[PDB]
Amino acid sequence: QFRVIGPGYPIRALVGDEAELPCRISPGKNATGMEVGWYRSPFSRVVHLYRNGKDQDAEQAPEYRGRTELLKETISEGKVTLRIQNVRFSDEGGYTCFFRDHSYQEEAAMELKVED
Amino acid sequence: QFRVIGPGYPIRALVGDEAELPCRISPGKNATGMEVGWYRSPFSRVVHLYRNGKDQDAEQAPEYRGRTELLKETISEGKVTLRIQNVRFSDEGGYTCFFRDHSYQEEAAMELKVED
Repeated sequence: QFRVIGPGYPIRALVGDEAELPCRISPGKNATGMEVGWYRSPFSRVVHLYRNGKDQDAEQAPEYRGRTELLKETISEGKVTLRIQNVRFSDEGGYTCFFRDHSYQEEAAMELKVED
Repeated sequence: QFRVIGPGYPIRALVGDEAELPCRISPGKNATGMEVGWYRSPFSRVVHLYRNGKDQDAEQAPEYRGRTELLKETISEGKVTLRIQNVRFSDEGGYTCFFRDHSYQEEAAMELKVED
């Protein structure tokens, strides 16, 4: 079993630039074969979904197509970073990050603040 | 500014019984005049919404009507507890708790495990 950890305070980003949201499982372990999903909150929509070792472009909301990447230089340690390219004003708000290992899952919620 | 804290590991509950999900802001302060919202995740739906000093029954999803209470014996310390009456199998899964103070908000995500 593991808990999912994200930043406790708002992540700041400049509109037009890139924003990065960190998320990891603890205790850390290889999360390469896990499902990692990012969603908006409170009103849900798929930001990015990674499962079966690949990013699932067809499953994310149209607005995120080609604008997201799940960086994995440290996924073997249980850490991932969602990168939002060309941050939009509407990207401001809540996000939920999930890590799912078969029948078990946990998640963390976090806030993104967009500045003009 | 404050961060929102919830349990890191799954909260267990027996189907048919009551389940309780804790959530608080830190540093703690009186949250009586804040908006507190609970939602399901990843697929969103309003579990319970408290704002302007009152529980907003009309805003929660039909399935939660009359089945939820936001306990406030310690809301003055920044803590609240969502009580789900007559827990259902479908209540299993993710939940997101928000605390909103005017233009500022933060949240925490947590998991509920329902046993038969």
